[PDB]
Formats: sequence, C-alpha cells, structure tokens
Amino acid sequence: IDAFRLINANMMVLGHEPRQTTSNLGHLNKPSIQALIHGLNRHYYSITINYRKNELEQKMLLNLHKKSWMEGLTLQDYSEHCKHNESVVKEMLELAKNYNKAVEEEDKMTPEQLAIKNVGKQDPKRHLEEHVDVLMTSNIVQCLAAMLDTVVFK
Amino acid sequence: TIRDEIAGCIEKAYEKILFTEATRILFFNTPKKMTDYAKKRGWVLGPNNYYSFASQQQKPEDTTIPSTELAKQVIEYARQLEMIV
Repeated sequence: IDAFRLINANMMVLGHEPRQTTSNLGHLNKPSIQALIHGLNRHYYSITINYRKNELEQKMLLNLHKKSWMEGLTLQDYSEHCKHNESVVKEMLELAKNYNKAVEEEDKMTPEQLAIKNVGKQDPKRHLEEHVDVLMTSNIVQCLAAMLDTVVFK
Repeated sequence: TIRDEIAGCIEKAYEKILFTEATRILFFNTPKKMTDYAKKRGWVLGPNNYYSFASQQQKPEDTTIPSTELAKQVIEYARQLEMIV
C-alpha cells in the first residue's frame, strides 16, 4: 500500500523527532528494503495504513468468493462431475494406471538403492516417488463417484 | 420340532408333491392335521397335490439401499481419508 510524507529543508536547524505512539515508526522500518529507501529516509517519512471492513461487505464478499466460486443453482456443476464420472474419468484412469505401473517399477529400485548408497545422504538424481499426487487424483475419482448416488438418486 | 421342520422346509422346491407321501413323512394318514398343515400353512389342498405358489423379490427399488449404503461407506472412506485431526 506504501504511503509517504514529505519533509522540508528549512526545519533542519530544529529537530524532526517527536514521533508520538512509537509503535508506528518501528513498524515502518520493517516493511522496508533498499540502499535507496535508506537514502530516502530523508525527504520522506512514511505513515501506517490499516484496514477496516464492513461486516456486511465482508460477509457478502465471503458470499461472492466462497459461494460464487460454486456456480449457479449449485446442483449444476456437481451433476456435471457426475457426467464426468462415467464418460471421461476412465480415460484418465487409464493414464493413472499406466503411470502407476511405469513409475512404480523404477521406484522399487529406490529402497534398494537407499540400502546401497548411504544412510540418507544428499540428493543423487532426478526422479522421486510422486505417487501421492496421482493418488489424490484417484481420490477425486472416488469422491465424485460418491457424488453419483447422491445426485442421481433423488 | 420335526413337525415344524417339515413345515419349514416344505416351502422350498417341492413344486408339487402327491399327498400320501406327505402323509408318510409328516404323520397321520387322513387326519385333521392335513387341515392344520394345508390351512395354517399354504400348500393348497387341491387334487391329490399340495400346490406351490410363487413369490419374487425383483431387486427393483434397491438400487437405493445400495446407493445409500454406499453413501454411508464412501462417506466413511472419505471420512477416514479426510482425517486430519
């Protein structure tokens, strides 16, 4: 948000330093970087910015962005997921099964080579297990398959 | 406890049986116990034959008790995979 305030040059005979409610200055020095901001603490002293929010506005922005990311009438996209679960999912299920064969026959080399090299030293090379993400996609498969009974019946 | 054992296992695939063999197995040649079985039970006393009726299940509506017990079970799968504390 970043706001500023200009200082004069006539009042450098006098001081510049009453700074009431000291917390604001020590808060100003933390959001902060540079050599040139450090060179522009002269001619500039900032000022704290804060935020007050209408609970009406907060709650209707919550309406918008926790309700309107769900879509209209709210059944519509979940029944569309139910449309996915019998026509499109089996193709990415084939992709999942091919990944969970091909990645697996080389990630069974991994505890072998853990026993081989050392007790757990530095990163040897490229690949990893990465199975957890593919399993989470399979969890998406099962949850939207659970959606089928709920939506389709009644 | 054998009388009601025959009166239990009668309802199976005895699709028709002649009466005097049931007289042999049950007991009591021409009794009023034949009235007891043929009336308290089904097995309609027709011509020389206890007749077998038919009953069905169709599994029609369920389709839904499958669907709601799967609602329970997959809410359970998602619930245990869900946990976090």
